[PDB]
Amino acid sequence: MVLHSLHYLDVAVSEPSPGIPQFVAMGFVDGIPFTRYDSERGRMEPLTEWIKDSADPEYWDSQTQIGVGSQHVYARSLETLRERYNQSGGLHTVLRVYGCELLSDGSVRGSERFGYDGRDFISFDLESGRFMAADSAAEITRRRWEHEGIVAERQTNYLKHECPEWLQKYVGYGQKELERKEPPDVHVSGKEEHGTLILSCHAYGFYPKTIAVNWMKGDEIWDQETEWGGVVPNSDGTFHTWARIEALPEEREQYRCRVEHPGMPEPGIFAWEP
Amino acid sequence: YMTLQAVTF
Amino acid sequence: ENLYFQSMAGEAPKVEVYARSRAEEGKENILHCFITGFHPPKIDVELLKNGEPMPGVTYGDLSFNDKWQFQRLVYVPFIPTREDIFTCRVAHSTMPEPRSYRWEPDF
Ligand SMILES: [Cl-]
Ligand SMILES: [Mg+2]
Repeated sequence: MVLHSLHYLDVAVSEPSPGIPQFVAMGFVDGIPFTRYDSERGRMEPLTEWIKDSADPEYWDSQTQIGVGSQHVYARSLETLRERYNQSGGLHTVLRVYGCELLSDGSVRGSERFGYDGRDFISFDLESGRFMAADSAAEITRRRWEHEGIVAERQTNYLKHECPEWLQKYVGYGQKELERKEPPDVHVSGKEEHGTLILSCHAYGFYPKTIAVNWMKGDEIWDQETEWGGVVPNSDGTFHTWARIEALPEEREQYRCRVEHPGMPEPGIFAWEP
Repeated sequence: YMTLQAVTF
Repeated sequence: ENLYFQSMAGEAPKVEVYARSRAEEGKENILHCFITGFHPPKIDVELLKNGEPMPGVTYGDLSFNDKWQFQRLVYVPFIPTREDIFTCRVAHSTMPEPRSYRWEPDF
């Protein structure tokens, strides 16, 4: 089971537009954003108090250099693929997710995945240990990267050794924030329109992201008729979600919502209270 | 620790 | 080969509209618009109270999912009322017209 995760999302665009710099690299610990580089500011900077108070100057400085290097590599990568796919100019995007997970058995998973204009380009995983090309333009990259095993050795040492060592440092630094449990505030709402009552069970303000939200109809579970929203983010670092159902107005009182969360003394039960 | 620079395609 | 590749079909955004907390009249709250599923990453977003732009709009960081689809959280302080219509209006390349998503009040 995954216990902790360190990952970075890189977004590089060929054409800056409002609210999209040329390059942004963001770091997450257990999903929580904690560090950021962008081509406007030109510096790695802390997004949490805990990494600010635990980091030193050389931490920010050393990562600035890689962010600057990555920015320039992506500019070159964007021109390479445009020329390779003989594409139109204008807006193109290279995305990269990479990082590691620490499992309950003490073991490490890691990977690096790149995307181009919304599809798989090339990917790497510690399980298989070789670059996978999604199409024939990526095959050219795969061949160059596999030469003398050089890039696969750097990726492996980073994802298998450096990444989990730094994850363990950050888990310490962030222990308080990471460990906390705020339970949901649950409410059921009811729009009784078109002859057809719609019933929504909303869980507000919960951390972490794991939650069970299930509609009941008498003694039955009602998934067949249930629709769930995503588990989506609040501005304050907590989560929101909802399970919905359609009911006849007459039978509205047969239905109740069950919600379990780690911050819960016990599983809770909720109904429409007009 | 963001020290895995992108490699050019 | 002599091949000329076309960018590929855009994906139109999906929009979830939700408050931080259950609406209570006169109690300050946060209206969220979570925009997902879209390619390419350019969107225009407005948060409207009776068709008028709500003051203090904040937009979060651009991220993306396993399918490389972009997502963004846009949010603003508000006081929910029964009389007023709160909408998230979203424009994208793939969309011939901008589209409004109404906050269904959770009073
Ligand atoms: Cl990952
Ligand atoms: Mg895609």
